[PDB]
Amino acid sequence: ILKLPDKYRTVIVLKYIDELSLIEIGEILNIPVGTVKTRIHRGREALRKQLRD
DNA sequence: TTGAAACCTTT
DNA sequence: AAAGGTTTCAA
Repeated sequence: ILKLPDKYRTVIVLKYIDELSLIEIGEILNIPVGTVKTRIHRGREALRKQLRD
């Protein structure tokens, strides 16, 4: 329902839709898991704020 | 305001 | 215990 930065949205699409794990999102995107956590947290809070149109 | 490990909580 | 979320830090 919302288009934000490209970084935020990628990981929410990845983990929620195909139930992509965090190590999965990482090892496949070749990026640290902590980073997956931060991208997911901020994709969420950005949806929250911009779910109120 | 990014990337990332530490650090709590949920499963 | 391991995955999932959060708070915090340095660049």
